[PDB]
Amino acid sequence: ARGPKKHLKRLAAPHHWLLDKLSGCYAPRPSAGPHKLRESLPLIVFLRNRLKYALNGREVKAILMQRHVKVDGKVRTDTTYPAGFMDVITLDATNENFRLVYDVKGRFAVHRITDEEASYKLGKVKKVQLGKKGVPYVVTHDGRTIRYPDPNIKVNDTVKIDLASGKITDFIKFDAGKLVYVTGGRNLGRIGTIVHKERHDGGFDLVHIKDSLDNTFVTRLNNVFVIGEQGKPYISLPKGKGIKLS
Amino acid sequence: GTYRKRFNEKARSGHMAKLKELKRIRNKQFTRSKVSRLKKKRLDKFIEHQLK
Amino acid sequence: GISRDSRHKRSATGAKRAQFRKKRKFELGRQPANTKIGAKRIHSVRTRGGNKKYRALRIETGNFSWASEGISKKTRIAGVVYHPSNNELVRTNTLTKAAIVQIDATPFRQWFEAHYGQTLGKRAASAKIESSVESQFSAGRLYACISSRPGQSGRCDGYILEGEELAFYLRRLTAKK
Amino acid sequence: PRAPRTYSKTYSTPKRPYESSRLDAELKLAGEFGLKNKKEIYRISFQLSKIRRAARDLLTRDEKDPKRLFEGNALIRRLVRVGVLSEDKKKLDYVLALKVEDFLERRLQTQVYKLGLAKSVHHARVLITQRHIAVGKQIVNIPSFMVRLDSEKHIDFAPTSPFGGARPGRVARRNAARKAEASGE
RNA sequence: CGGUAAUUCCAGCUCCAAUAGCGUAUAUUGUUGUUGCAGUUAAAAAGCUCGUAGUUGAACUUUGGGCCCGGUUGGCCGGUCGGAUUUCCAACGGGGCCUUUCCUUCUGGCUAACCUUGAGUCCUUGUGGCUCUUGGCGAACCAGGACUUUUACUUUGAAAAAAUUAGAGUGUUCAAAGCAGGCGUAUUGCUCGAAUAUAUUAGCAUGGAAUAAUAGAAUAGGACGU
RNA sequence: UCUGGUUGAUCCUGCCAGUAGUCAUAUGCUUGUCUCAAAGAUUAAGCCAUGCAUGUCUAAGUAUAAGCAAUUUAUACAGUGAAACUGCGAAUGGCUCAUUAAAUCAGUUAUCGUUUAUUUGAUAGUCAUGGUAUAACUGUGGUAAUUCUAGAGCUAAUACAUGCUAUCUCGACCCUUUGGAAGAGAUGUAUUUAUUAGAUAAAAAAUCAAUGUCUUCGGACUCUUUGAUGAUUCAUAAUAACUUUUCGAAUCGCAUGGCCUUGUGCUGGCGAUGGUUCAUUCAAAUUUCUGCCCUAUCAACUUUCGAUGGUAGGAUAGUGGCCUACCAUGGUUUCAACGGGUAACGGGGAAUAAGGGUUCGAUUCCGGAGAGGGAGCCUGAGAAACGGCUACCACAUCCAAGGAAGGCAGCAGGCGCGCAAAUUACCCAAUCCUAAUUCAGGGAGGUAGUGACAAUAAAUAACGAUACAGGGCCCA
Repeated sequence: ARGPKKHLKRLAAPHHWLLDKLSGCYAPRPSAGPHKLRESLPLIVFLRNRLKYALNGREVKAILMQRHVKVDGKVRTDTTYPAGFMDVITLDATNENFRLVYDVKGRFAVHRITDEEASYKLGKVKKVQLGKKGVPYVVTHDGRTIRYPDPNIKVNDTVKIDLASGKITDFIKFDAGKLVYVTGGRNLGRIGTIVHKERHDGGFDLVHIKDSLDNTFVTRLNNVFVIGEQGKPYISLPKGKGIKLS
Repeated sequence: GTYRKRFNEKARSGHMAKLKELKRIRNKQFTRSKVSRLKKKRLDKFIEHQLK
Repeated sequence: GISRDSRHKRSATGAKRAQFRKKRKFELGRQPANTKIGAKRIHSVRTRGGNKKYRALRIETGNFSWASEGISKKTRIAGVVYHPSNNELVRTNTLTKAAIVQIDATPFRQWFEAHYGQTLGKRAASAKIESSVESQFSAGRLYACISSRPGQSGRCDGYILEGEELAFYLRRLTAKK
Repeated sequence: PRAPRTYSKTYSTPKRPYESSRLDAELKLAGEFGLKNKKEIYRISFQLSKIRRAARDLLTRDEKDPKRLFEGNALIRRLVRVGVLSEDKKKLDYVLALKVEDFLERRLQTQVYKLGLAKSVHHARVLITQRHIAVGKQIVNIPSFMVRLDSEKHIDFAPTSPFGGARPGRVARRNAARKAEASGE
């Protein structure tokens, strides 16, 4: 191609999206936004294929013009808005909230969420830097750019952010024996507490994690996402608690 | 199919010129009509027989 | 036009490469700005993205830095004295990066006279300068090095030549005369 | 472009195309179960070949291996859910022992002939294509249904059929029409 | 032989094969040989002697013993209104010590853990049982430095798009298919799914230490050291 | 991979017979149903009539259509809205694999060597508002002709080109609180260049040069900030200048509040566009390891003309002989270099066997390539674009002879034989996509049509009674 493409095949979609082969040749190519391409979800696939409330693009389009849903308080009117993991979805006329969070089945997962939990949101600080005029700041995993954070925080760090001000509620460091979500990889969604971290200078650092059934596995730090302390999640968790069984 | 007999050589003319360049440069390493040929050979033979 | 591909060159096995595809737009090559001395002549080009880039064609003056003083003045350029790649560029007085030229000395000497209350030629510990720099001041022409790309930046921003490189390049000029 | 809809040939030809023993096997089973087609025989035998093949694969697999346990359980439960494998015969040797005659019995035309709702197996296939018997609540005109146990208990005439239900057919009503016409004449 | 509106006359002969599919024509069946060919004679071994690569190449180097611990099975076992797990020995690998057995060093930290000790002890005569801590476990890996044989091999993990393959479940009426669906107070609603496997060369991490090398301290230019 | 045949019989060597398939390629006959599904091949990537496949507008960019609707609040305007200017797209989609044998492709890298229109998240105190236009339109014209135009007259922009409009710090005093205070200092970016900082391994002294809080005028130096990477001249900060000098809103829509010195003075909501920098997202561009079919009756190969390495420049978005100079003589190869053959687009996958294997893979996804072929380019974030442009060659078209236009390996449809195989159908109702933006449009796509691609299920009759005879059947 002599540039980017506007087109997305049916089979070209990520497998976790659970979209059939037969009701289309095309998947809706998601627009650019916070998250990256394969670990997102368009809102129309969210609504029609999970919430089932609309069945057509004209329907969901009319809804977006009806200005209902606010993602983190902000409405989008984009159909293919790239909604990713750990997201707050606010439903006014139905009076609900939804945390978008990975499935034990490796898929995504809606979560029925109250207003107090929707008031804030979580974020993996991925890069702390020093900006122009010597201003210190961070960029999270969801692309939130926050000036002037607490100096004790470093990269990859879990931060509770109030959405209502878009401000740093509090933070959680990266220690062993912290409750961690795994975002990507084969074992994603399997919530566990970190055993430790095999570190490599310049290399992909591996992480050993043990979960409640005393089961240990190893993923990469990119998949690693700390939630909270032991028995202390800052969020409400869905059924199964991220536990793989037979 | 490098030196291929195409269907339309008047169309692949400049194609033919650059392919000629390729063949020349590649076999620079090495260098550094049959009825007409048979009539040529037998011509040499008849000429030489007359010399004899 | 010009490109800068590699699939045209010989292989590492000394093998000749067949052409892989048609020449692409993004691997193009543009014409070098053989910047010479003249009235201010600058063009611009929308490089990739939309990013502007300024070629210099003829440019009279330039800006030059005294590093030991940490100052800089806009002086005029006399002519190209030495070039480590091309004495043809020396002859033609072409202005590119890494060139050895002569420029004005009067504004820097006026700056010195003002800052120090002492002339050049004919705070004294700070005012002691190199003897060859005194010589270039008495002559009125200063040896300097173009270290800018007016072919890319449109900028002719250089520095005065200092002790070791001045000695080296004066050996070079002495051997080349 | 699209997605290729997956499909299959449901059968396979035998190795030797001509053998007297298998020919008489086929004739006996065909006139036995009211059948009509070598290709149908190839379908059912292909099913048996596949199933007992995978069964032998499980036999070669090691005991108490969870894959073996899982697959044996699934195969056995599907067999007994159809009604082929019996309750007492819930082991892999009996799965190896299962047979095309059992499958031909578990076929529906055989089963309704056992139920005696037709004088013949062929007569049963006739009634099948007349659509006069529904299974459970669903009407089926396919004699090769391979029913389950609940469903063979649930065999009954169709409530739209003139036999087990609605008004008599066109022949009866037109003969009654001509008879009323002749008697009124 | 006569006949063509004239004749009802193998009525209009019999049998085999497949079937809503079937025939035909052309070309391709341990005879390439790692598995797994041959070299007396139907085809195939160097005129002699040496000889580059390559391939392939005697044996040997920490073994052995003992302790302690606990799993994982076989049975005697069954407590329970279909399995919980106690005693026992048989084996099956496993872990920690000691047997002359680097087990990188120190920096300080986090001490990992009883060579520690200060008291009491639930309970079958109790080395059959554990709460807190006054000199302490250098390796518990932290971060700081500075070096240490390298492999091959093999074990494990992460990876290797989907589709396709295998495969779970699901009366599309069956079935090919497809991933749906199922269940209220059909008067206004509850739930399950949409599994799982494979995927080999290289790469990364990882255990192993048999095999096969590799290198060492001889002009000691060697090692540790107050 | 086997089965049969010599002898009275037996065994091997043998010969002969028989034997098998293969969405392989044609061909013939037949053909109702239901569902599903396809629809290439002259080594012609040969050639095409036609027609069609890209434009888009909201309250909100520019409206006096002498457009319409009248009409009811609108004497600037207000509704709708042709055209036109402006914006964006038109660098995807679809078709084909000509070419290409470490090339792509695949896995595995990495860019601390690159740019990024757009998304998203942050991000800027440093005139009651100039001008130029020109389309559309009016009016005069050319010709054989084209989505050709010329002259002239208007008029606009988010056009074009301009352009101006206090804050901290210390802090003597005073008074103790709710402090408020004379005085001293300082105050955007953008680009470029040169310099400085950007630290950390464990004690304390002497020296000079410079002189900072308090000077308890002798001097003590008493607290002394700095991020990260494995690593960095990095992030970031300071200095001195530089620029044919960038930005720091002369924009717009909905409504209209609070004030009050009653000025038509002051303040005030919603959202819409734009804008610098950074980050994101989507990218792309480079880059590592590992892997190709045959060919030695192919063994040497590359280096003028770059082949190998160096130094400097250029060019680039950047690294780089990429190129140029000036330098060194390299580099590969029997572990097969090189060059040649490849009806050779790469892979996932497909077939087959019990395995080992073997053979395909244009062909629903991905990657790359191309759009008669040579050469080259504009715009734009994105093209070496081809339903864009320039020249060549090849044809090939119209005509008033003058000039004019050309690219179906897109959708139907056609030639290439004299012998022949999908519909020049309908719809954007779905899935998507594009735009000013719900509304426009889409041969992408769907709908149905069309030779037994391939595949699923199954019908051509059930059932009885009656009469007619002793005959019927099996093997050898």
